[PDB]
Amino acid sequence: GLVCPAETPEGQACGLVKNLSLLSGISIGSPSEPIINFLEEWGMEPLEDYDPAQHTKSTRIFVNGVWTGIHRDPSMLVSTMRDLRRSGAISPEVSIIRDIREREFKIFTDVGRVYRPLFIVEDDESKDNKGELRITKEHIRKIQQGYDDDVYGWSSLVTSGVIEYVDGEEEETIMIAMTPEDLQTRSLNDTAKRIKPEMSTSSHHTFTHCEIHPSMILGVAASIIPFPDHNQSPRN
Amino acid sequence: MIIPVRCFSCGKVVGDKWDAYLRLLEEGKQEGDALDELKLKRYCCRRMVLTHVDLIEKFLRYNPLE
Amino acid sequence: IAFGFADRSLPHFTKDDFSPESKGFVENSYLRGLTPQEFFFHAMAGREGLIDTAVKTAETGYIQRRLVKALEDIMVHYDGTTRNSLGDIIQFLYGED
Amino acid sequence: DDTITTEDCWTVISAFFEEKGLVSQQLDSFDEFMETSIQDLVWEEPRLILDQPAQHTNEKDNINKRYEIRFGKIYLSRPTMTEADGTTHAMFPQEARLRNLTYSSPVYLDMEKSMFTSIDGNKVHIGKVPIMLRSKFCSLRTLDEVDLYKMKECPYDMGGYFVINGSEKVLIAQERSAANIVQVFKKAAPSPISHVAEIRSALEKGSRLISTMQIKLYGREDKGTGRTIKATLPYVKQDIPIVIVFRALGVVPDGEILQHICYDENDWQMLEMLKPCIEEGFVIQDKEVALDFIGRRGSAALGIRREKRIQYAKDILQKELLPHITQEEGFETRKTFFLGYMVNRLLLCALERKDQDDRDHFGKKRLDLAGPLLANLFRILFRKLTREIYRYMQRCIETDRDFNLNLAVKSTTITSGLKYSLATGNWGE
Amino acid sequence: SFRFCLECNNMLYPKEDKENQRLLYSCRNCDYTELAEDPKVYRHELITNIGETAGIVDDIGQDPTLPRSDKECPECHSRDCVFFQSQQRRKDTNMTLFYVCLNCKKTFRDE
Amino acid sequence: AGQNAIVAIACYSGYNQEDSMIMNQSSIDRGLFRSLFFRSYMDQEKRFGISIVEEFEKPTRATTLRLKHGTYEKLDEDGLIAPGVRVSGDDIIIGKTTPIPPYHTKRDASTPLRSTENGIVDQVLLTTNQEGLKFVKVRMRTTK
Amino acid sequence: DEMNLHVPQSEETRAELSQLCAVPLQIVSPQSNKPVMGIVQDTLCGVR
Amino acid sequence: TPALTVYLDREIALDIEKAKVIQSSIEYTTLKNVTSATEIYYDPDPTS
RNA sequence: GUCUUGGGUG
Ligand SMILES: [Zn+2]
Ligand SMILES: [Zn+2]
Ligand SMILES: [Zn+2]
Repeated sequence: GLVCPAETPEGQACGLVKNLSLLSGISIGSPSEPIINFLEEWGMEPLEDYDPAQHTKSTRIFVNGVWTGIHRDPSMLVSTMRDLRRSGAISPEVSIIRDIREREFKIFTDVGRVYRPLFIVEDDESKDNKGELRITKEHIRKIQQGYDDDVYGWSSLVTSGVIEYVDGEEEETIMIAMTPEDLQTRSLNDTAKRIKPEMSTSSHHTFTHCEIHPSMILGVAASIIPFPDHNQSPRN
Repeated sequence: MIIPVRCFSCGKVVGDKWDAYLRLLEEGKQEGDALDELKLKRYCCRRMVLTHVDLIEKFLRYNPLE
Repeated sequence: IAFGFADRSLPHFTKDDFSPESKGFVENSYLRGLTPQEFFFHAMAGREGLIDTAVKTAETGYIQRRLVKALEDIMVHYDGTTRNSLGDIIQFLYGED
Repeated sequence: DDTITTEDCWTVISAFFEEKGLVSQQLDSFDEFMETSIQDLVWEEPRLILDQPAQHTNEKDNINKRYEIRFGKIYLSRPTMTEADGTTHAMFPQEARLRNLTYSSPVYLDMEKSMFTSIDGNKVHIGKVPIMLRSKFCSLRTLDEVDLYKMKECPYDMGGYFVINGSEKVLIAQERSAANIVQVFKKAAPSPISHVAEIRSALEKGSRLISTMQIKLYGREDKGTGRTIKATLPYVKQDIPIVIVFRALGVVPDGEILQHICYDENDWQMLEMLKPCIEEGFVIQDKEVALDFIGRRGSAALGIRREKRIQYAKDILQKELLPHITQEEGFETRKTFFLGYMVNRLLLCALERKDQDDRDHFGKKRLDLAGPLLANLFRILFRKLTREIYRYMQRCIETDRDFNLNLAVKSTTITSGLKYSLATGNWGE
Repeated sequence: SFRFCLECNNMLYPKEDKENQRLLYSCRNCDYTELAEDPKVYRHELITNIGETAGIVDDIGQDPTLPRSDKECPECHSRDCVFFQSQQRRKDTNMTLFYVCLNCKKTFRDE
Repeated sequence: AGQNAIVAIACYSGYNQEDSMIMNQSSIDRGLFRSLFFRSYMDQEKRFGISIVEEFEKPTRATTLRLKHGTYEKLDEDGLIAPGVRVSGDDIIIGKTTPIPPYHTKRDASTPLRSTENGIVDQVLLTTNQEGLKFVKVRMRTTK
Repeated sequence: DEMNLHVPQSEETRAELSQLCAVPLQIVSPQSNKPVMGIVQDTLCGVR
Repeated sequence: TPALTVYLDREIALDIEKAKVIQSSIEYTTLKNVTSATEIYYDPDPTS
């Protein structure tokens, strides 16, 4: 999703010179003061109040690679940070990366991170809207109209919490549905259409994101190719 | 750029049909029906008119230099 | 296909999934078309091939240059022997036949 | 509500491209550069100072005399053209392209010269910065499609490039490993060192490298009997044991060093791997002696006495040691805690309890576009310029005259440097 | 598990009370010498298992990437448990699994 | 950046083997895959001193030396060829003289056409450079 | 692909080329004592 | 990858138990290869 | 007419 899997020079630059995917974007950098303020408000404890004799369960919080404190309960902190980012209070290009085995919470506001947009599957396990896209036909109606019914473009989608940006590090922690149909298991038998993979090992999927369209992983030059999924990759 | 006079493959004259084709497309006829009415029956002649991109309109917007 | 992400090949799989689809088995044919995951894995494999072709040719050319410089002065002489430029015998009869 | 179809997805994607286009990263990077970066680089080192107190064949009369200039705001004007007559007028990319000109804006820097004498200045033109076409400072930003046609510009042309001597130049994004992240690497068979935690440090302001600091694990598997861990401070030639730097930073009792290292006393393998360090650094018991031990290696001049060898080593431990943490004094505990975290990551990789870090992971990499690249080059060239200003105020002030500073700045340094780098590609002086 | 000093806050090292033949612990800084409980003085291991069950937190149920199994919880007969393999990372380690119930948070196994 | 050709896949006569390919001559005659080519040559006058400079001018043989082996008969009186004139290889399109430092006191610095290319002059531009000295750009055109 | 052509400038080098380097003389190779030129591409398919 | 190919005597070369005994004789084991965990105990009196 | 840099081809 970040760099084109097919566009690369032949020879000595092979693999070293890369080409951005169509929906790729580069972060501009952002001030870390609001991040620190939100962390301090919601309950982060400092390292001048740190005592590893007691803090055997605390999760350490990194901001731009700087360890700035610890928290008793990363769950509500990540929930609140993600809601703030999806409401516009935090810059949409800011990484919010929880690590669970390592008991860490890493927030990045670095410049130069590559990121890509995804649909947001409603994953809060408390409403009938769970396990489905938050984007609906009202949003598409607004996008075609060009205004809300009391300019409606891409940024309004991003700030309404139906699309968010993820860099490579945040992508580690998310569960991306490949197509909007993959969000629900079908009950077919088409000898012509390609077999969408079985995916039988996992009892219940908890998707957090969906690709807008899988063809967006390609770049400018690979996008001209017709039916590139019917070719061996060196030809692409 | 501008509609070619002949069909590349066979040589039928298609240069006199671009304006009629545009007028047919204005009044709602879909592309296949318009190409049928202009009596373009071979798919070579048809793709001559269906795939033309008229760039002279874009070139004409830059002021005459004399 | 290695676990390039943490415990998975791609972020569309779950952790510690060793099934053929997770680790780079392409079930379709070229006629049927590859899935995006299979497309990416096949791209990784083709990239490995391209890297090999681009990178091994220098070692191979160096090897052939060294072999040529080592064996360049060796000639069959009118008495049948195989000698170098110093006149030293390498084989008393060429190919032993 | 109904099911989102593929066509709905293409409507969303069309919204994305309607807003952003295809070269928005170049344009946004350059707009950030011209809005904030130049001013921040000018205020990075914002003052020059000359001084002379006394004893210049006078009548024992001594006066402290400081000559000083403070750089102020940056003024950014539209690209202009100056003819050999001296006439001026607006410059557009097509004219710059036809006559092999460079399409650049003038940069002015307010300078306010001050002097202090104790007995015991206009918009200086500092250079021309090339402008990225179709950015907020280009003269093609405010036009509509009609005027664009009248200015000989193609509406499909998206910008994102520079015009240097009438040649279109594009800045290729540079890929680099991230900053302020700990990475732990395996090592090779004929190497006593087995595991190395490497961190590069940089500041949130400027985003420039400052210092680098590895923490190696000496001792191979079954060979190299001493499995100690030794730091590598910048500006010192030989590698210091870890307990030495924990003592130098202000935690002497070995229990506290271990606790900064050990979050869980119950764990035993890591504590069993920590003893040889404690033993190889058992000699020291206070901060001064350890910090001298660091000082005795600082690669500085020979023979500094203890009291200021200590100052040199303390300066190294304060600045150039984890500047991202902080570069001010009185906050050593945070650096000690980061050292403990780094040692733990080292040991986790060494005890096979966690896999070694992935070099090729794309989340641990950054892309440097026009913004940061021009920031680096401009910082270099402007420190050149300020050094010229100092070298000039050394001479001219001797004359004891008032000077207007418009002959003190050789504006051609930044202009020639930017033009040379963008025209050749060689990123540097 | 080595202790630390009750006075000097450094670490105590082993020693011998040659006039009583009892293993003391000697401070290398101070003169304090306390009685010990365990006469063991050293250990070394090659077949270790530390890191078997340690890779679990309270909110591990909140991880949405862990695969969910239908194994019965031995504790509360709960038909929903997330599972994962041994968090030890050696080359020769098993592929045997661990099972965490979302009801009691008790970890269990299929053995 | 292409054209929809009608393609047959056949071992027709053996001239399309090993990534060769047979093309219709009649379709070529009707304009298939036909393209225009534009090459632009540049030149200007330098200042070697106070009153020592180069000049765009048709170089007469008497006052000049080391004249190129091409023909100079296409330049106007200003040392510049006019748009609309066919040009072959080795023909001079920008006449220039460099003065001899201390009659017959000039060396030439003329710009010929590339020895391989034919074509027709399209657009002879004339302006002044950054330093106010005369500047010339000559764009050639051809069809491939 | 592109290939280079060298023209011998005397009768001795002409004779050397025609009597040592000529294509018919290189049909069998000493590398694997087998031919190096075979019927290929369309003539092979067509003869089958 | 250094490697030997150890051909066995024919009487051994047909029987599998004898070949496995020769394998045991040829293979290298150190005290490391059969040791689990070493302690150090203070035992003041040898007879107790 | 020379040296470096960059983009490529088999
Ligand atoms: Zn036709
Ligand atoms: Zn003690
Ligand atoms: Zn249970």
